[PDB]
Amino acid sequence: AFVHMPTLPNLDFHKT
Amino acid sequence: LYFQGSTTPLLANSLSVHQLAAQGEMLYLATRIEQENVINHTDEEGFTPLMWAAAHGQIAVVEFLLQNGADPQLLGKGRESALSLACSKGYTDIVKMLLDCGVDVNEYDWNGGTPLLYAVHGNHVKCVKMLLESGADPTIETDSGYNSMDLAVALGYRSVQQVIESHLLKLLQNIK
Repeated sequence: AFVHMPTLPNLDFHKT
Repeated sequence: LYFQGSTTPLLANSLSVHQLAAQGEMLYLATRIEQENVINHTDEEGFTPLMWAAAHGQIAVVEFLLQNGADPQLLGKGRESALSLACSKGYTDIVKMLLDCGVDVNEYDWNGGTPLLYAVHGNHVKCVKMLLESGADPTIETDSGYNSMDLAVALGYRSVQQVIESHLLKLLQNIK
């Protein structure tokens, strides 16, 4: 089994 | 389950050092670190085992890697750090551990972010507080022109606003 690296959020958008 | 337990955990030693770290495979990771100089080895995106551990919230692995010489200052290909990855997720205890190692806190990544801007964006109040106390600069801006207060205001994050403002109010006016 492999897990992915989470990507850093897009700071150009509201998180929701 | 054919045997007493699943066989999957016994196959875990074929995983890369990055996947061991990410998945919290402490025994196989420790053993792999003893036998080869691999603790700071990077994968194709320039990520170290510590980055993977931090990004996945593996507190025990992070502690183990730091206690065994893993370099917390390294940056990935996107100029990301273990600190910024953990700040993005609000992993407060990982962040604390890394900050206690004296890592830089204001490295501007190629995504236009810093640990503080990620902690603000995620509404992770404790991370924001800790970061400000370790010298994180709230005036640094995203690509769109948003500093930490701007993001906190625009996103409606009230506690983050208070935290940033208190901090700024603690700065002594220069009288020299």
